[PDB]
Amino acid sequence: GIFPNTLAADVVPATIARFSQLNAEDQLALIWFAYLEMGKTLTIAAPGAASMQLAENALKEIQAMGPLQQTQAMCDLANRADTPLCRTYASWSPNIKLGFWYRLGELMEQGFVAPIPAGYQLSANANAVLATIQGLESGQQITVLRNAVVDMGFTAGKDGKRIAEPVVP
Amino acid sequence: SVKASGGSSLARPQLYQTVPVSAISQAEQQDRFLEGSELNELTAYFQSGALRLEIAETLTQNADLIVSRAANRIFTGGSPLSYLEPIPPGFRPINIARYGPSNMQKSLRDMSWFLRYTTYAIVAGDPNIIVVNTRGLKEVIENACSIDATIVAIQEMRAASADYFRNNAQAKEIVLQYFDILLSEFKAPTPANKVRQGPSNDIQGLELPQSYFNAAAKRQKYAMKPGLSALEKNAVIKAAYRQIFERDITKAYSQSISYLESQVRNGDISMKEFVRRLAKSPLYRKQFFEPFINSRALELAFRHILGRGPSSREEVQKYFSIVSSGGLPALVDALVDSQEYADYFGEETVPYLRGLGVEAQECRNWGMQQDLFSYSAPFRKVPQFITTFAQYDRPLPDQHVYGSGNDPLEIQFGAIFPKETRNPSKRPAPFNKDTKRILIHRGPAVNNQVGNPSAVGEFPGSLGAKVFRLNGGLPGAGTSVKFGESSTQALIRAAYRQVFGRDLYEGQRLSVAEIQLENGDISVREFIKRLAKSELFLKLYWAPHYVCKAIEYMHRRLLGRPTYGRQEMNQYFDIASKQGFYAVVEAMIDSKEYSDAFGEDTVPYERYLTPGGLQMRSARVGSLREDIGQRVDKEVTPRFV
Amino acid sequence: SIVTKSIVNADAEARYLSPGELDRIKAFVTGGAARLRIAETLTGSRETIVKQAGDRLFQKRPDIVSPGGNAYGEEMTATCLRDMDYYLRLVTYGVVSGDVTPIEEIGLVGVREMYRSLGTPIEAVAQSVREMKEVASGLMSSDDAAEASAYFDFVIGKMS
Amino acid sequence: SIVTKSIVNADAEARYLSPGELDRIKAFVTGGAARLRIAETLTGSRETIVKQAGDRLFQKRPDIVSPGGNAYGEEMTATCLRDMDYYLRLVTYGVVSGDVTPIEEIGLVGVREMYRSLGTPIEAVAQSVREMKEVASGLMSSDDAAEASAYFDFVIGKMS
Amino acid sequence: SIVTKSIVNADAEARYLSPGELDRIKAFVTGGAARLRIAETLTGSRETIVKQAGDRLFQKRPDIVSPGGNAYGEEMTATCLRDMDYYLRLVTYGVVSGDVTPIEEIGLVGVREMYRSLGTPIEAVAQSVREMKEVASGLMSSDDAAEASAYFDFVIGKMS
Amino acid sequence: QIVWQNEVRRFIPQEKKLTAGNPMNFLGMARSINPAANTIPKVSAQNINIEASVPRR
Amino acid sequence: MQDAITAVINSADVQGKYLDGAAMDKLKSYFASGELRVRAASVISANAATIVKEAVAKSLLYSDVTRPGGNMYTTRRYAACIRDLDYYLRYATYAMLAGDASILDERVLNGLKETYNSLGVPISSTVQAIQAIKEVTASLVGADAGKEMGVYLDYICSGLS
Amino acid sequence: MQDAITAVINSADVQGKYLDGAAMDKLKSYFASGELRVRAASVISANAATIVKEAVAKSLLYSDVTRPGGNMYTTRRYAACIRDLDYYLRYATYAMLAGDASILDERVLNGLKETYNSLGVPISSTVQAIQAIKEVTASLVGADAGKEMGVYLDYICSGLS
Ligand SMILES: *[C@H](C)[C@H]1/C(=C/c2[nH]c(/C=C3N=C(/C=C4\NC(=O)C(CC)=C4C)C(C)=C\3CCC(=O)O)c(CCC(=O)O)c2C)NC(=O)[C@@H]1C
Ligand SMILES: *[C@H](C)[C@H]1/C(=C/c2[nH]c(/C=C3N=C(/C=C4\NC(=O)C(CC)=C4C)C(C)=C\3CCC(=O)O)c(CCC(=O)O)c2C)NC(=O)[C@@H]1C
Ligand SMILES: *[C@H](C)[C@H]1/C(=C/c2[nH]c(/C=C3N=C(/C=C4\NC(=O)C(CC)=C4C)C(C)=C\3CCC(=O)O)c(CCC(=O)O)c2C)NC(=O)[C@@H]1C
Ligand SMILES: *[C@H](C)[C@H]1/C(=C/c2[nH]c(/C=C3N=C(/C=C4\NC(=O)C(CC)=C4C)C(C)=C\3CCC(=O)O)c(CCC(=O)O)c2C)NC(=O)[C@@H]1C
Ligand SMILES: *[C@H](C)[C@H]1/C(=C/c2[nH]c(/C=C3N=C(/C=C4\NC(=O)C(CC)=C4C)C(C)=C\3CCC(=O)O)c(CCC(=O)O)c2C)NC(=O)[C@@H]1C
Ligand SMILES: *[C@H](C)[C@H]1/C(=C/c2[nH]c(/C=C3N=C(/C=C4\NC(=O)C(CC)=C4C)C(C)=C\3CCC(=O)O)c(CCC(=O)O)c2C)NC(=O)[C@@H]1C
Ligand SMILES: CC1=C(/C=C/C(C)=C/C=C/C(C)=C/C=C/C=C(C)/C=C/C=C(C)/C=C/C2=C(C)C(=O)CCC2(C)C)C(C)(C)CCC1=O
Repeated sequence: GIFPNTLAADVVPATIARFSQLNAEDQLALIWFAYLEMGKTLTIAAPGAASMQLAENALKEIQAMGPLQQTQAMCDLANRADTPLCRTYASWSPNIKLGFWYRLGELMEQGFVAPIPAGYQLSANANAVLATIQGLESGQQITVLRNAVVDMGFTAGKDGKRIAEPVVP
Repeated sequence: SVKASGGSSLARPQLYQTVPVSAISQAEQQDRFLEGSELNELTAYFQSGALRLEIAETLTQNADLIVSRAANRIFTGGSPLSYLEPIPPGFRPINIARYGPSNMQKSLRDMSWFLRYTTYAIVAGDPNIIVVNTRGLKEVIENACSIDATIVAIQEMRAASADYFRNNAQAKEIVLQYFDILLSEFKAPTPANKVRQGPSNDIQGLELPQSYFNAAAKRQKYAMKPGLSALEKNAVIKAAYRQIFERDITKAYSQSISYLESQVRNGDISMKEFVRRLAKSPLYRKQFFEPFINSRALELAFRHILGRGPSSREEVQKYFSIVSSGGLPALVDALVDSQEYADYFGEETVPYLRGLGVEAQECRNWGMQQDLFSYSAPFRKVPQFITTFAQYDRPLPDQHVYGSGNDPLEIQFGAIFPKETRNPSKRPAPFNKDTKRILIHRGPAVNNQVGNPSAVGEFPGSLGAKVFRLNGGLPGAGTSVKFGESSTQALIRAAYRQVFGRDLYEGQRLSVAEIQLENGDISVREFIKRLAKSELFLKLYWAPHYVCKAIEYMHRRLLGRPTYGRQEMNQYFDIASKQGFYAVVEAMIDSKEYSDAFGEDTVPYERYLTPGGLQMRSARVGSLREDIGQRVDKEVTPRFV
Repeated sequence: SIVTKSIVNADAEARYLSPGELDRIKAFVTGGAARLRIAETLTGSRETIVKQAGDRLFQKRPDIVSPGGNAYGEEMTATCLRDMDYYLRLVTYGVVSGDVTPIEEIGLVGVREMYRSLGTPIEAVAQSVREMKEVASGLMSSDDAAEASAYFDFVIGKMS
Repeated sequence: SIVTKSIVNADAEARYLSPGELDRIKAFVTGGAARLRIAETLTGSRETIVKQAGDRLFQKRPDIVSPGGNAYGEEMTATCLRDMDYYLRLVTYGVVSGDVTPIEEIGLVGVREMYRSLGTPIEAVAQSVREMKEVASGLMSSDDAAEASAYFDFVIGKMS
Repeated sequence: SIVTKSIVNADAEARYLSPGELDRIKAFVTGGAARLRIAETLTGSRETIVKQAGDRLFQKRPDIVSPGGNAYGEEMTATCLRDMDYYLRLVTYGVVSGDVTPIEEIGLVGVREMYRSLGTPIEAVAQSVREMKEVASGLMSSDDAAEASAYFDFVIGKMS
Repeated sequence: QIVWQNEVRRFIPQEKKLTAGNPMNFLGMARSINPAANTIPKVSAQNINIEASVPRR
Repeated sequence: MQDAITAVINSADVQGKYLDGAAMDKLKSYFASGELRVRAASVISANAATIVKEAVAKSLLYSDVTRPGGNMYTTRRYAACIRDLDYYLRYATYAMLAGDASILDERVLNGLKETYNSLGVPISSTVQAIQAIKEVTASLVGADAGKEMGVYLDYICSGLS
Repeated sequence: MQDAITAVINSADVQGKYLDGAAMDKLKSYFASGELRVRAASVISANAATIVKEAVAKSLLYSDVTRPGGNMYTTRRYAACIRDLDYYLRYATYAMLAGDASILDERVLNGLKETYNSLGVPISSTVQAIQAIKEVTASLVGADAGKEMGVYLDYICSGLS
C-alpha cells in the first residue's frame, strides 16, 4: 500500500529494521506490550482513518473460533504462515492491518479473544526495541508500527523463516 | 461510378535533369553524403553559373533578333514578324500567305520556344530538357511543317546566338554545343515506346513514350559480377540489403548474413539466389513476416522482391493461397522463380523499385503502390491491395462519406477516431453528394424512419435505449420531502451523460442552466443547447478534432444518429466555415428532425447505429445470440429412449 | 498559453484573432521578462517556500498531523509536501504562460475527485497553497508579488 | 525461449509444431527449477557481483578510468557500472528464459553502433562482462557456474 | 533428428549452438536409452503388431478387401501388410531420431499422390496406422506407448 | 583528484534512484519540520448537553 | 510475439529490474502448465482437419451461407472458409502453447476485420464457427486445456467483432 | 546432411531393414558420447575468437602472406581470412556435434578449392592455419575431444588439398 520506509539509516528506519530483527515471539509480544502502552507513551489509534470494513469479516471469524484457534491464528499472522486469514490480512493496506491488530488487542483486553499467557514478561531485545519506540514522536511511532505490521501475513514470492511460535499449551 | 479508391498522393515526375539534382540524387539514392565526386561537380557547375547566366541574359535580350533572322531565312513573300506570339538539299522557303496564319503562328512560336528551352538548358547545365522535348518532334510536325525549313531555322538561330560570343572559347562553345544537341535531336526519328507486357492474363499490357522515361529520374541498377572491385561488390550488397530490408540494416544495426554475402560475391550463388535466401532468412522473417498477417506480408514481399505492388485481385488471391499453403518459403520461391522476376532482374541484377518514370504505370493499383513504396509501408498493418481490389468489385461500404477515419467508435463516452498517421488504415471511397448511409434503428426495425418517416420519435421500448423525459412536474412550479427532486435531477444527470457521454467532475456542471431549467424558465432542449455550446464541450469534443470529426461526433450525440451523407455533413461543415462552433450546435438542435425525434422535454438518446457499431456490441462471444449466423438444430431425445 | 486560449476562442467563431486578442498577446509577449523573472524566483527557492509553508500549515492545522489526520506520519507528511511542491511548480507554469490553462489541466480538473478518493481534506490543500503564496510573496517585490499572488489565488479558489 | 522459437519456425512454414519440437518444449519446461535457481543466485548477489567485477576491471585496465578514458569521472564510472548491472540483469533474463534471445534483443542488436557513438571501447565492456562472469562463478556450484557462464560468454563473444 | 534440426537452425543464423540449444541436445541424448528401448520393442514384435492391425482393419473396413477393393486377393493383401510393416519401420526410425524428419522424407512426402496413382484409399491406410498404434500401445508400457503415440499421430494426421 | 574506488564502493542500483514526484524526495524535509501531533483530547459525548452547548446565535 | 516467459521478462525489463518473487511465481506456473499445454497441442495437431470438419458440420453446413448467394457458395469460397478456420485453429494452438495471445494480434487479427469487411465475409457466422471449433476441441482435449484453448479462440472472436 | 543417427537410419532404410543389433550399437555409441560432444561444443563456442586469434598468431602473422604482395596484406583480405578460419571452426563444431562429416562436405567443401585457386588463396598456408586451429582447440578442449575436432579439421584440409 502506502510506500514503506525500509532502509534509510535514520531513527525510524533503524527502529523498523530492529523490529524486523526480532523473532516472531519477540515481535508479537512487542506489539502486544506496545498496545498496552498505547495512549500513555505511544500514539493512540484512530481506526476511523482506515477502511476497517475490509477487515470486519476476518475479525468476526477470529471472535468465533475457539481460544486455542484464536491464539493459533495470531501466531500464524506473526509467523508469515500460509493460511486463508494470513492472505486476507496481507491483501489489506497498512492502516487496515494496524487497525486490525488494534481490534485484536482490544478483544483480548476484553476477553473475547484468547489473552496473553498469564504472568508473561517481555524479553530483553524486544523490551529494548519497545523502549526505543516509546522514545520516538507520535508520527515516527505510527510510521514504525505501520512498517512493523505491514509484512505480516502471507505474500507469494517471498519466503523464509525457521523459528516459528506454534502455541502455548 | 467507381466503388473504391486506392488513395491519391501528389506525384512529382522529373520534367528534366539539372546538375544539382543529378549530383544530389546520385548521392541520395545510395543513402550517403555527397562525396568528392558529386561535390566537385557541384563546385564546377556553380563556378560556371555566372557565365551560364550571362549566356541566358544575352540570348533573352536578343531573342527577338535571333528569331527574326530565323524567320526571315525560312519564310519568303512577306514579313513573318507581323505577328510574333548545312542547307538540306530539299530546303525551299515557305510562303506566308499560302502557309496560313495558324501555321505561321506555330512556326514563330516553335522557334521562340526552341530558343527559350535552349537558354533553360544552358542554365541547367544539362541538355536533358532539349533531348526530352525534341527527340520525336519531327514526326509530330512532319505533316504540317517542313523539316528542312526547321533545320535551316535552327541553324540560323545557332549562328546568330553564337555570333554574340566572340569573347573566347567558353561562351561560344557552350552555345554551339547545346544548339548542336538541339539540331541532332530535332533530326532524330521517334524512338519506339517502352512496352511493359502483362506477365499473365489478369494484368494488362502498357507502353510508355521514351521521352517520359528520359525525363524521369533514372533508377540506379546494381549487378553483381565476378570481376567487380571489392568496393563495387560492397555497394551492390548494400543495395541488395536496402532493397530487401527497405534500409541498410548492416550500417544501422550491424545485422548481416555473412556466408550468403561471401557466396554471392564469389559467384557461387547468383544475385537471384542471394535474394531468395536472404528473403527466407530469420532476419527477413522477423522484420517483414512475423509482425504482419499473411495478407499484408505478401504485399510487402511483392515490394521487396519484384519492385512493385500487386496488380490485380487474381494475383493477391493466388499468392495468398501460396503463403497459406507453404508460408514464407513458398511465397519467396514463387516470387523469385516467377517469369516476371527473371524478365526484369535476371540472375545478376539487384531488384529495384520500378514505379513511376521507370515504366508504364497501371491505374488500378496506383495509390496502393504509391503507399507501398513509401518507407512507412512497414507500419501499415491493414492489407491495402486485397482490401481495395475486393472493394472495386463490390458496392460502396458502410463508411462515413469522407472516409473510415471519420467514423468514431460507438462507445458510451469518448470521441475515439482512427488517427490517419498512426497505424495507417485509411479506406477512401467515392461517395457522391446524394448517397444515404444505411443505419440500424435501436428499437423495432419497422420504426426506422426510412421506411416509416412518421415513426420518428416513437420510443423504442425494450429494443432500444432508455429515454429520459421531464414528464413529471418541476418542483416549485414550501414543504420538504417533495418527490419531484429525484426525477428532475436524474434527468439533469442523464442530459450530462448524453451530451458529454459521462458525468462531469465536480465544479464542471453548468449550475445556472440547471437552476434555470429546474425553475421552468427554459426547456430541456434549451438546457442541452447550453450544454452543447458550453466551453467544456468545445474543449473536449470540438477543439481537439478535425472539423468533420467534431461535427460527426456532435451529430451522433445531439441527433442520436450518424449523419446520412454529404447533404447534412456539407451543411454543418459550411456553417462551421462561415459562423463557427456555436452556430453548428444551433443548426443541429434547431433542426426539424431534432424537434420530431425530441420535443422540448426529451433528453436526446442513441436512436441509430452504424453496422460496425452494432457488430462491435453484438458480435462478442458473451453477447452473440445462438441463432445469428448459424444453423440451429432442434434437439430431440433419441427415439430409442 | 494565452495564445492557445485566444486561438481556440477565435477558431470557435470561425474568425481571425481580434484587435483585442492581438493586443493582449502582444502585451503578454513584450512584457515577458517579468514573467520569467517571477518564475525564476519561484523556482530558485522552492525548497524553502514549501518547507516554510508546510510548517505554517501544520501549525494552523495540526489535526491533519494528529491521529486520524491524512498527513499523520512521516511518510504522509512527505507526500503532503510533495503535493505542495507540485502546486508550486504548476503556479510557475501558469505565471510563465500568462494563463491558468496549464494549472487547470495538470492539477485542478478532477482534483476534488482525487482528493476525495484519497481522504485528503482539500480545504487544507488550499490553505497550504495560501502559506506558499505568503512565503513566495515575502520572497519577491511588490509587483512580482501581485502577479504571482493572482495565480496562487486562482489555485486557492479552485480548492475553496 | 524455445517455445517462441519453435512457434515462429512452425508459423513461417504454415504448420503445427512437429512432435520433436513439442518434446523439446516438454524437456525445457521440466528442467526449469535449475534455471530459476541459477537466476535467483545471480539476482541475490547482484550488487556484490557488479562491485567486485568493476573493481577488477578498473584494476586491470586503468586507462579506462585514467585521464582521457571513457569512464573517467565520478559520473562516468557510475555509468559504466550501471552498464555492467544492465548486462548482469540481461544475463539473468537469458538464464531464466533458457535462451539468449532476451539478451540479444535488449542489449546486443546495434550495441556496436551505440558504444561507437558514445566513444566507449567495446572490448573493455567485454572484459567487464568477463570479470562479472568470474565473480558470479565464484558464488555457485560447478554445474550452475558453467550454465551461467554459457550466457556470460555469449554476451562476451557478441561484444568482442 | 533433433541434432540436425538444431544445427540447421544455428547455421541459418551463422552462429554456434546457443546454450539453450545445447541443453536441449543434452537432454535428448541422455534420454536415448528410452527411445532405443521403445524402438527395440517395436522391432522385435513387428509381426504381431502388423498381423493384429491388419486383421482388425479388414474386419473394420471389409470394403477394402471386398471384391473390387484395392487390397482384394492374396497378393494385394500381402502388399498392403508390407506397406504397414514399412510404416512400422518408419515409426521406429522416427522414435530413435527424436523427430519425424526420417518418416517425412522416406515415406510421407507425397503419400497422397502415390496412393492416388495406385487408387488406394488414404483414409484406409491411416486407419491401418491407427490399428498398428493401438496394438503397439497395448503391447507396451504406458509412458513408452504415449511416447510412440506422438509419432503414430503425426503419421496418421499427415496421412489423412 | 578523482578516485574510482570511491565511486565503485558507492554504487547504487539505477531503479532504486529517486525520480521527480516521488514523495521519498520530501522525507528529509518532513523529518526536519517534525510536525507536532495534537495532544490526546479528552472528549465525552455522554457529558455534553446538546441543547445548551449548541450555539444559539 | 511474446510467450508467458518473455512476457514476464519484458514486464521486468521495461522497469529495469531483476526478476523478483512474483515474476518467479509466474514462471513456475507456466512451467507447471507446460506439460498440459504440450499434450493438448499434440492432440489438436493430430485432429486439426477433423476439428474443423466437425465444427463446420455443426455450424455452417445446410444453412444460408452454402446456398447460391451465400458467402460459402462455390467450391473456391468453401475452401477459403475452411482454411480460414484452419488458420484460426493453428494460431489458437500456438497461443495456447505460448500461454500468450500476442501472436494472435500480430499474425491473425491486425487488419483481419477490415479484410473481411472488404470481402463481405460474415463475421457473426465466423464467430459461430469458431465457437463450434472451441466446443469440438474441448470435447477432444479435456475440460481445462479446453478452457485454455477457448480463451484464445474467444480472443480471435473478440478481435473480429 | 546426415548426423550419426540419420546416417544409421539411411543405411538401414536403403536395405529396407529394421534397426538391428549393429545399428543399435552405433546409435548407443553416439548417444553415449553426446555429453562430451556438447561440452566440447560449449567450450569451442566460448573461445572461438580466441582460438582463431592464437591460430593466426602462430601460423600466419609476420609471414609473406601478411606483407605487401601477400594475400593477407590488406585489411579486407585479413578480415576475409579470419572469417574463413572461424567458418572452419564453426562448421567443424557442427560436424563434431553431429558426429558426421557430411555437413563439411556440402556447406563448406563445395567448390572451395576451385574458389581458392581462382582467387589465389594459398592452400598451403590455409592448411597450416587450420592445423594451428586444430592444435589450439585440442589444447583447450582436451585430448579425446581434441582428436574428435581434429578429424573434421583434417577433413576440411583434405578437401582443400
Ligand atoms: C586465411 C587462412 C587465408 C585466406 C583467406 C581468404 N579467403 C578469401 C575469399 C573467400 N573465402 C571464401 C570461403 C568461404 N565462403 C563461404 O561462404 C564459406 C562456406 C561456409 C567458405 C569456406 C570465399 C567464397 C571467398 C570469396 C568471396 C569472399 O571474399 O567472401 C579471401 C579474399 C580474396 C580476395 O581476392 O579478395 C582471403 C584473403 N587468404 C590467405 O592468404 C590465408 C592463407
Ligand atoms: C485506471 C485503472 C487506468 C487509467 C485510466 C484512464 N482512462 C482514461 C480515459 C478514458 N477512459 C475511457 C473509458 C471508457 N469509455 C467507455 O465508454 C467505457 C465503458 C463505459 C469505458 C471503460 C475513455 C473513453 C477515455 C477517454 C475519454 C475520457 O477520458 O473521458 C484516462 C485519461 C486519458 C486522457 O488523458 O485522455 C485514464 C488515465 N490510466 C492508468 O494509468 C490506469 C491503469
Ligand atoms: C427478408 C427477405 C430477409 C430478412 C430481412 C430482415 N431485415 C432486418 C433488418 C433490417 N433491414 C434493413 C435494411 C435496409 N434499410 C435501409 O434503409 C435499406 C436501403 C433502402 C435497406 C435494404 C435494416 C437497415 C435493418 C435493421 C433495422 C432497421 O430497419 O433499421 C431484419 C431484422 C434483423 C433482426 O435481428 O432484428 C430482418 C429479419 N431476413 C430474412 O431472413 C430474409 C431472407
Ligand atoms: C453425389 C454424386 C455424391 C455425394 C454428395 C454429397 N454432397 C454433400 C454436401 C455438400 N455438397 C456441396 C457442394 C457444392 N457447393 C457448392 O458451392 C458447389 C459448386 C456449385 C458444390 C459442388 C456442399 C457445399 C455440401 C455441404 C452441404 C450444404 O450444401 O450445406 C453431401 C452431404 C454430406 C454430409 O455428410 O452431410 C453429400 C451426400 N455424396 C456421395 O457419396 C456421392 C459421391
Ligand atoms: C468461414 C468460417 C467463413 C468465410 C470465409 C471466407 N474467407 C474468404 C476469403 C479470405 N479470407 C482471408 C483471410 C485471412 N487473411 C489473413 O491474412 C489471415 C490471417 C491469418 C486470414 C484468416 C483472405 C485474405 C481472403 C481473401 C482471399 C482471396 O483473395 O480470394 C472467403 C472467400 C471470399 C471471396 O470473395 O473469395 C470466404 C468464403 N465465409 C463464410 O461465410 C464463413 C462464415
Ligand atoms: C600502432 C598505432 C598501434 C599498434 C600496432 C600494431 N599492429 C600489429 C600487427 C599488425 N598490424 C597489421 C596491420 C596492417 N597490415 C597491413 O598490411 C595494413 C593495411 C595497409 C594494416 C593496417 C597487421 C596485419 C598485423 C599483424 C602482423 C603481421 O605483419 O603479420 C602489432 C603487433 C601485435 C602483436 O601482438 O603481434 C602492433 C603493436 N598497436 C598499438 O597498441 C597501437 C594502437
Ligand atoms: C492513529 C491511526 C491508527 C493507528 C493505530 C495504531 C497505532 C494501532 C496499533 C495497534 C497495536 C500496537 C496492536 C497490537 C496488537 C497486538 C496483539 C493483539 C498481540 C497479541 C499477542 C499474543 C496473543 C501473543 C501471545 C504469545 C504466544 C501465544 C506465544 O507463543 C508465547 C508468547 C506470546 C506473548 C508471543 C490507524 C492505523 C488505525 C488509522 C490511521 C491512524 O492515523
